[PDB]
Amino acid sequence: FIEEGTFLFTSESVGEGHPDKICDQISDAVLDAHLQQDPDAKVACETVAKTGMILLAGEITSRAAVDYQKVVREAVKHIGYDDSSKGFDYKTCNVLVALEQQSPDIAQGVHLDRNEEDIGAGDQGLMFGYATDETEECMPLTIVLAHKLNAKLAELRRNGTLPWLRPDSKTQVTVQYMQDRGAVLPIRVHTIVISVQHDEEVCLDEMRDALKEKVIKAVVPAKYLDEDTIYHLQPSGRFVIGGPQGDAGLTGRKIIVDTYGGWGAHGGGAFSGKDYTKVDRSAAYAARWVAKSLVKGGLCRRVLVQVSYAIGVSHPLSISIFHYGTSQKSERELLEIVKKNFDLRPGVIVRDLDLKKPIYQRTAAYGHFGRDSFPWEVPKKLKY
Amino acid sequence: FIEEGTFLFTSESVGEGHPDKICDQISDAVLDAHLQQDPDAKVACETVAKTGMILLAGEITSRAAVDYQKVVREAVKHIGYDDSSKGFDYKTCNVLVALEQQSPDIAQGVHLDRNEEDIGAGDQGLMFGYATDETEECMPLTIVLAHKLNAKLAELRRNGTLPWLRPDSKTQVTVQYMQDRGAVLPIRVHTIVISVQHDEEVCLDEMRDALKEKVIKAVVPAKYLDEDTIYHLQPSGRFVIGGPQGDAGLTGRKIIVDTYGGWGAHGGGAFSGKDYTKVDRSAAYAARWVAKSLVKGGLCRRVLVQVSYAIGVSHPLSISIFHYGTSQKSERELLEIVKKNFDLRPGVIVRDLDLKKPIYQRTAAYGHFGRDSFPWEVPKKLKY
Ligand SMILES: Cn1cc2cc(-n3cc4cnc(NCC(F)(F)F)nc4c(-c4ccc(Cl)cc4)c3=O)ccc2n1
Ligand SMILES: Cn1cc2cc(-n3cc4cnc(NCC(F)(F)F)nc4c(-c4ccc(Cl)cc4)c3=O)ccc2n1
Ligand SMILES: C[S@@+](CC[C@H](N)C(=O)[O-])C[C@H]1O[C@@H](n2cnc3c(N)ncnc32)[C@H](O)[C@@H]1O
Ligand SMILES: C[S@@+](CC[C@H](N)C(=O)[O-])C[C@H]1O[C@@H](n2cnc3c(N)ncnc32)[C@H](O)[C@@H]1O
Ligand SMILES: [Cl-]
Ligand SMILES: [Cl-]
Repeated sequence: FIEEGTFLFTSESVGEGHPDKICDQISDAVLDAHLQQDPDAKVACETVAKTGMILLAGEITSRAAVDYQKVVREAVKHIGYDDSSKGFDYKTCNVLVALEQQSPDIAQGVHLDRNEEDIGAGDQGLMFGYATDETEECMPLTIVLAHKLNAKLAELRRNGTLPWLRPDSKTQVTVQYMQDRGAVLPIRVHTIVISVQHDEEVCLDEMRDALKEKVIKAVVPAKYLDEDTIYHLQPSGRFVIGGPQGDAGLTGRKIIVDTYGGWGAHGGGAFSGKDYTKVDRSAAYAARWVAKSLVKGGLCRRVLVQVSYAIGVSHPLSISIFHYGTSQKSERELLEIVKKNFDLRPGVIVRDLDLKKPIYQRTAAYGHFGRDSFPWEVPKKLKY
Repeated sequence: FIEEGTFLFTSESVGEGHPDKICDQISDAVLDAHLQQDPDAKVACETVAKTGMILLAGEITSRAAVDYQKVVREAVKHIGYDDSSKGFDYKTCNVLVALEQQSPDIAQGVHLDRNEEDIGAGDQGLMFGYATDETEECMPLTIVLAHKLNAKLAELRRNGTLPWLRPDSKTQVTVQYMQDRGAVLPIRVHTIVISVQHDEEVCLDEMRDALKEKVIKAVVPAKYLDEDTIYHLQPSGRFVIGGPQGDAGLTGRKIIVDTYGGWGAHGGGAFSGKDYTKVDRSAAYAARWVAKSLVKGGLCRRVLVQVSYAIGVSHPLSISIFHYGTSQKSERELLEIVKKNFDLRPGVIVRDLDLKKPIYQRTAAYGHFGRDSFPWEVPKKLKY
């Protein structure tokens, strides 16, 4: 039963060994390796994963000397794919590279002979930032719980207490919310899905019991779970084949997992493998920073920000703020506050958010937002 | 100046030769080729494009005998990449294939020994459908105009009137809207961006003049354009290198272009290269069908629908309808109407929307929604 004024919302997350997420992490390991040697590296590194194969494809212009074999294989090792029995092995997989320089036509139109603050956007596009006061970290509970379920699986795999676990996993959480003057209040968890790759020996009942008792109960507060919560645990019945062997991975195929779990809005751009001149990442990070600053500044409880760019043009084409009815300020007033406090040119975002720093591999699993006090998660004190 | 009660929104689109879109079209050409011979083919075909290369990667179990070289090259020919001078040539590129059977573990958990109507979802995930009465086709004007600008470029390339054009293009449209009791009314076009690949001989002024006079004016009604509309036409200054040579392409990297241009919501799943058992596509198509049926049925002016699944489970885990204040019915009443009129199991969607038919390549440019009276665009007459 859904009481009037309440509603359901669902988000998902995936683990570090999910094949798409493998690709995001490798793309960002490559980015970080370049940035460690050349803070101004121009990087657009896609990764593709299938059985036995990591392929890097894209465009990099950089003064760095990067050992792609080592970078790729160390990222896969970190994830946990270290033996043919698990379906993938960093020691013995194929690493292919189809990397060229950045197009000179892009370079000339974006950054050649431009003052850093006045570099053009590296592409056109639209980006959104979102924040919600329903959790301290200003993220939707649906996505936070989904991420934490995957993190718990990785924790119990790595600590050896559930040694039948393997790195590829997916989770999904449906929460019922109460409307509260434009904001939302979580009531209960309606449905949880967990699927995780596993060894050939463990049986379904052992896995389902462990997923409930050692994963869900260790993550989701009991106050949100009741006798009617629906659990779909290993619903396919068998998930021995996994990782890239089970399903091809590509960079930028988990963009909703990377952001807000379907809340807010999304402009379509992927984050991983891209340096700060690619506004798909830098402007989305800055828009998150704006949104979170508006909420933590007490101006909104819930807020969406849209920005957009034209390739070669530094300033956003427009900015808009939607507060869901949760501000006493008007949309015009909030925009004025944002314009007075933020400069969303990529060549200024880079300074404010320290986006030449090689921290990107850390962003590439468990969402880019709501964790670890990255610069875009530290609210700006607003003057108005 | 933005009057209170009005706001800006931006969407983008890309052309048929945009490298990500090339990949979507190839993935769906492969799907269609399989379905022409085996309506029950299980297809999960990713495409990757870089200079000189189309790679197919993924999982296909099918009784069809498909000539991947021919299918790929004919799709690239159709797009218009037919000479080294354009950066890519269907006759002479490399076509690599890394395709395996569908994982038997997925097959057993999804469809093996299951009645078709009771096939499980091919994955977990969340999907949204959206419709808006602001255009006859029930799509956001921002995205419709952006698509039409790309289509116009392709038209003028193919008819030889702008022979300097090449297949890779991007467009972006910002519209100012009036709020209208939860619905939206377009007022004016605020900013247009167009970038299109071009030959080495044509100059920037000739291109910018043509883009305004022969493309924008031929697409965007004059009533929406005024002396303050901002035009960013060839803003990078030079776009001779393009297609995969300029920028790697991957399937499923234009998911917001494929859907609502940022309006509504998105669950993250990509459409192209996937048969109907992959709910990322079938359930999103069905959710669009539901949303459009609610609007065309006079129950809403604007509506968002969320559904979600667990792998192996046929019925959606939940359904929710949000009408933005544009229905006299409650959310409970709309849900009741939807449940009485629709069955969102994938093995029923396939019948209602005829999803074994090989029409998918046609969906893979210019958006999956709002055009050509595909089955999900033909509203269902609702009984209640
Ligand atoms: C006074 N008040 C009214 C309110 C209405 C509020 N609300 C109620 C909703 C009810 N159902 C659904 N269903 C899910 C759907 F099917 F749409 F996808 N979504 C809602 C959303 C919502 C819409 C789009 C997105 Cl991306 C995220 C959430 C919402 O914001 C919340 C607080 C309120 N306070
Ligand atoms: C009485 N009434 C009130 C209304 C408010 C309405 N509205 C006003 C908006 C104002 N600004 C923005 N800015 C863009 C942003 F920055 F948020 F991304 N978005 C709005 C949206 C909107 C929110 C999320 C999404 Cl995906 C798409 C559109 C909206 O729905 C529309 C009709 C109304 N009628
Ligand atoms: C279900 S697969 C997508 C469909 C697949 N490409 C096919 O050929 O049917 C998407 C993700 O689900 C997970 N997955 C893979 N095998 C699975 C299985 N046997 N059971 C449950 N989930 C699985 C992995 O995380 C994988 O990346
Ligand atoms: C700008 S590229 C993304 C960045 C690129 N990977 C890099 O290395 O900087 C994204 C898309 O923009 C378009 N594009 C490519 N070259 C361009 C140019 N010189 N000017 C404008 N747009 C261009 C193509 O549609 C391409 O797929
Ligand atoms: Cl997936
Ligand atoms: Cl792009």
